[PDB]
Amino acid sequence: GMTEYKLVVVGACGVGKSALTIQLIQNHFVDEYDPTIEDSYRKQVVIDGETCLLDILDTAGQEEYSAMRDQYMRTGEGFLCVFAINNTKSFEDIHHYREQIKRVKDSEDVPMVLVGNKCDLPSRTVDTKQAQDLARSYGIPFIETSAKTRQGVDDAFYTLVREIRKHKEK
Ligand SMILES: CC(=O)NCCOP(=O)(O)OP(=O)(O)OC[C@H]1O[C@@H](n2cnc3c(=O)[nH]c(N)nc32)[C@H](O)[C@@H]1O
Ligand SMILES: [Mg+2]
Repeated sequence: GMTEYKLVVVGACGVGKSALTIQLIQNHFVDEYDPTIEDSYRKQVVIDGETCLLDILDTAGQEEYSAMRDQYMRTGEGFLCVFAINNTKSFEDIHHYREQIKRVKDSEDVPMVLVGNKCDLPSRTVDTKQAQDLARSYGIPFIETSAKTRQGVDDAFYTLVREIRKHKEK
């Protein structure tokens, strides 16, 4: 089978986790996606000449059982840590997702990319420099995206795969 990358999109409710994923897979922007739905999507793509499969979990926070959260974190190879540039709280929540994933996987080296979504909106509470400082402290890539205009969407997901590849080669 071709190589599969198991990706997990995390972040506060409403940041655009679903919108980003759907834009990547289905190439359209969704105005309204039920905030309570958590499904996974698969798509064959070509990244740097490699034909591969992206298996993407679009999370929705709480689970029936917390064991289910622990399961997807352990199974996940890479994580998109998404906040919205007009939601300071979502940016502050990133600390908690970072910590929780490393905790579950019991690892200090977990492939992650920081994603500042909704960058199409003029309304902004989180400056690019603030997110850059955070990503610097984590030693991960930071990318601003818009699920609406598709700006940066492929870059976020593909960078995360490249991060996973760097991790694996060790
Ligand atoms: C609790 C939990 O975590 N459950 C998942 C539900 O939350 P999530 O999936 O993170 O959020 P969900 O993709 O639905 O999106 C929220 C709103 O923002 C709009 N939106 C998304 N991306 C963009 C965007 O890039 N720009 C703009 N302008 N608006 C956007 C979008 O339509 C929608 O109304
Ligand atoms: Mg959603």
